[PDB]
This record gives sequence, C-alpha cells and structure tokens, in this order.
Amino acid sequence: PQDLSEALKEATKEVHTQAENAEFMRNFQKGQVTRDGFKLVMASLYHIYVALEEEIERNKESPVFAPVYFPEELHRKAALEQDLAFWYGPRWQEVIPYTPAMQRYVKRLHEVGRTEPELLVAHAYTRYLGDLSGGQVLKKIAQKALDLPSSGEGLAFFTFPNIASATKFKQLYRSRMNSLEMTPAVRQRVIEEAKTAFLLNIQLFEELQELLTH
Ligand code: HEM
Ligand SMILES: O=C(CC(c1ccccc1)c1ccccc1)Cn1ccnc1
Repeated sequence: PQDLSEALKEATKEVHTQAENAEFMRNFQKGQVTRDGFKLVMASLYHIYVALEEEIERNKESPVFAPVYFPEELHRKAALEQDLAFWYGPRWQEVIPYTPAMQRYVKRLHEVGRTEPELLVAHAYTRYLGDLSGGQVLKKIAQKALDLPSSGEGLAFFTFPNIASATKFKQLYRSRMNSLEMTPAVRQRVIEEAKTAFLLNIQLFEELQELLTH
C-alpha cells in the first residue's frame, strides 16, 4: 500500500488478532476483569506513556516526527496520574508496580527515542491511534464490571478532552502519517517497529495474567 497509514494496518493484521486472543483481553471482552487487573493495566499505561511522551518531547522539532506531533490533543500522562492517584492513593508514585514486561516496553521506547527517532511514529501510531479507537467501549465494560463509587475519578484516561470527534482526528492523524518523508527502506523499519510494538503489548498481557492468576 502507498500510504503509511494503510501499510501499517495491513502489516499488523496477524499481530492484532494475536492481541485480541490474549488471555487477559479474552476475559476483558466478556467483562471478567478485577480491580487488581485494572490497576495493573492503569499502572502499565502510566509507565509506557511517561516514556513515550518523554521521547516525543525530545523529538518534536525533528522532521521525522514533527507532522504527527499533537501535544494538547493526545497527552495522556496527566490523565493517568489523576487516575493512579485514585486507584493507588496519594502516594501512588511510591507504591505502583514496575514489572519486567513493563520495563522492556519502557526500555524500547527510550532506545527508539535516542538512537532511531524515525521509528517513534510506529509506537505513536500503536499507542495513540489504538487507545483512541477502543477507549469508549472499554470504559463501558470496565465501568460495569468494577462498580466503582460515584467519586468522579479513575477513568479520566478514556476521555480525550481536546478531541471533539475521534473519527475526524484519526482521519487527520492518518493524513499526517502519510505526509512523512521517508525512504522505502525506513518505511520497512517503521512497519517492523510497529510489529515490535504489538509484540511488547501482547507480551505484557501475558505477564499480567501470570501475575493475576498466581
Ligand atoms: C480486547 C482486545 C482488542 C480488540 C477487541 C481490538 C479491536 C479493535 C477495534 C474494534 C478497533 C476499531 C477499528 C477502528 O474503528 O479504527 C481497533 C483498532 C485498532 N487497534 Fe485494536 N483491539 C484490541 C487490542 C489491541 C491492542 C493490544 C493493540 C496494540 C496496542 C491494538 C491496536 C490497534 C490499533 C493501532 C487500531 C487502529 C487501526 C487503524 O485504524 O489503523 N488493539 N482494534
Ligand atoms: O486495547 C486497548 C487498550 C488496552 C491496553 C492496556 C494496556 C496496554 C495496551 C492496551 C486497555 C486499556 C484500558 C483498559 C483495558 C485495556 C486499546 N484498543 C482497543 C481496541 N483496539 C485498541
């Protein structure tokens, strides 16, 4: 496919199905989630977005990422910090878990950030465009299963307040990915790193399930 947006969607089909048939998400679809499990997800998303956004800020000026840079529209660190404060208490930053599977993901983002930033779009595509697609339904499932209090906190991550229409922004975000100047050789590594990105996610759900069910 000529468009990067199409080429990434085409390449990741087998790895996305592999991620749908992850043991954790197999249960999540049927609404078989616990508070413990959700907390782990929420903590995972924190460590990943902290690293992703840290590396994005390093490379916002660079032509390899500048077009897809949407700080205000997409930033998730603060939303997640608000949630972890509710899930783990005001001393969340001292008590939240940092598992090896999380560490691998975080290590990759920091390596891609410093040594090959032209691939950072692959992770940005995976994380943002991924979490922008599923959030609405995944919240509806979580909300039903967890039966949390009327405290008005803890699910802030699932709302992108500076994005009016998710569908229109995804359109826009795809256009900006299509406008990225890159040799058909880097084009290869972006697709390969996107595959790597999915692998790290599935690998995470596997370590999470090994922890939750003893
Ligand atoms: C419960 C497990 C999952 C299900 C049922 C699922 C299914 C879906 C659905 C229904 C969409 C909406 C399609 C759209 O309107 O664009 C989507 C999009 C997407 N998902 Fe998932 N998914 C799951 C897990 C994952 C994981 C673990 C990742 C990797 C981080 C991922 C990455 C993506 C991406 C990048 C898109 C946007 C595709 C595009 O438009 O280019 N998904 N998926
Ligand atoms: O699956 C998605 C987010 C998912 C998740 C969590 C941690 C790491 C990677 C993914 C998650 C978020 C919040 C609660 C339960 C699960 C986005 N998605 C939906 C459809 N296609 C992509």
